Amino acid sequence: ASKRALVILAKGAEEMETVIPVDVMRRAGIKVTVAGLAGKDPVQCSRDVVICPDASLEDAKKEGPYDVVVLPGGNLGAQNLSESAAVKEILKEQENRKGLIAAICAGPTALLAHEIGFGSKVTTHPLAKDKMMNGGHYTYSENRVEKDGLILTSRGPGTSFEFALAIVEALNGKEVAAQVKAPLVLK
Amino acid sequence: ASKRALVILAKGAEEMETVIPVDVMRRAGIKVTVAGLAGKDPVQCSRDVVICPDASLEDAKKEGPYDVVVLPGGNLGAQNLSESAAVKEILKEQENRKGLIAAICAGPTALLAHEIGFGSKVTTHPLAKDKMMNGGHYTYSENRVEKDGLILTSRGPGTSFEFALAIVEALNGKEVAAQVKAPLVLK
Ligand SMILES: *[C@@]1(=O)C(=O)N([C][C]C2=[C][C]=[C][C]=[C]2)C2=[C][C]=C(F)[C]=C21
Ligand SMILES: *[C@@]1(=O)C(=O)N([C][C]C2=[C][C]=[C][C]=[C]2)C2=[C][C]=C(F)[C]=C21
Ligand SMILES: [Cl-]
Ligand SMILES: [Cl-]
Repeated sequence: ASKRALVILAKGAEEMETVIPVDVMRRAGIKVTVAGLAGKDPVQCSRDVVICPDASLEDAKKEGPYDVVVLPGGNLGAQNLSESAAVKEILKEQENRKGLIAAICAGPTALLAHEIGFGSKVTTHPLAKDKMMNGGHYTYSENRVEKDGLILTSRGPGTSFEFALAIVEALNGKEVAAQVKAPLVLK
Repeated sequence: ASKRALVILAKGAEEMETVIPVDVMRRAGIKVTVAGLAGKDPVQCSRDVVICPDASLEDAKKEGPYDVVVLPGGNLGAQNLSESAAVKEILKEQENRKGLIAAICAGPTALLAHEIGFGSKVTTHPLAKDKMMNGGHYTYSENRVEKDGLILTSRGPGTSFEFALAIVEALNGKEVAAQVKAPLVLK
């Protein structure tokens, strides 16, 4: 049976960090739900790209649980994720059930906000390090992608393909990740 | 004064190849118009990401001309661009006025369809080479980004950052491209 991904899309999300994982995961045969934090309406991303979510978060939650919950970055998107009681509940449920959580750029700071995966080795965007490390709840890494058990983190738009393919490898295996990678013309 | 970019968005466009250049160009302070080929309505991309264009092509044309016209790939998106009389007219005008034209993945095959930039060195996605080379109107390159004067081409999702930054360098210079690049966490 196919694996399922929930991508939580908030105003101010980094659109590259949203679209790259959604696209790459669909290439891998993952069933991806782009879920709007604020409802069903189109979402204005950080660089003004407007994306129409597949569903509201409220609705997508009802079709859970998911094999991965994906948190894009963007400072303002991550703040919105960080402030959301609905995200808190989703992430706590996912952690509790030992499901994967993946977050990129400023996205990992939402893990801090919601007290998720304390003790993990994580990375973030370099500019988000101090926020992530407030209280020393995680151990910091400069790896482009960091995976510490069920906590998978990455750094920025330029690591989005690696992040996405790490998600694919985690859910569908190395061979599928390699197959999906080759047509992308990655360096 | 700020440079201006027209990104032509058709059904079946590769969403990564659309969003990466739009975002990176906006980071560079370029005024970018995402123009829907079919009108003002949301566009269903190749991997089902739905993007709301800033304007119809019809409307965006009226605010021309642009310092660059950008053609994303995706096989079906490129076919739609290739079949469009409106795109033909836009590209001929751009070529005639010696403005930049940039196309990625299968996007360059629209240049062939509309008889644009014959004689140029070009690249495409590897799977789009034979289509592009039908009649030997161009010279083929395996460079990740190829720029032959005002014809700028690239290969796939994995070359989208390089493609975008090449556009930025062409319009705004090497120093701006370097400044925009550094926060992206590119390899
Ligand atoms: C990335 O998508 C993101 O989340 N970034 C924000 C990092 C940050 C900046 C200031 C304070 C806290 C966090 C970010 C920045 C730059 C970039 F290119 C991508 C991203
Ligand atoms: C890319 O975005 C694109 O346009 N691709 C289509 C290439 C092509 C395939 C078959 C026949 C003609 C052209 C393509 C393919 C794979 C990929 F990963 C990205 C793109
Ligand atoms: Cl940001
Ligand atoms: Cl395609």
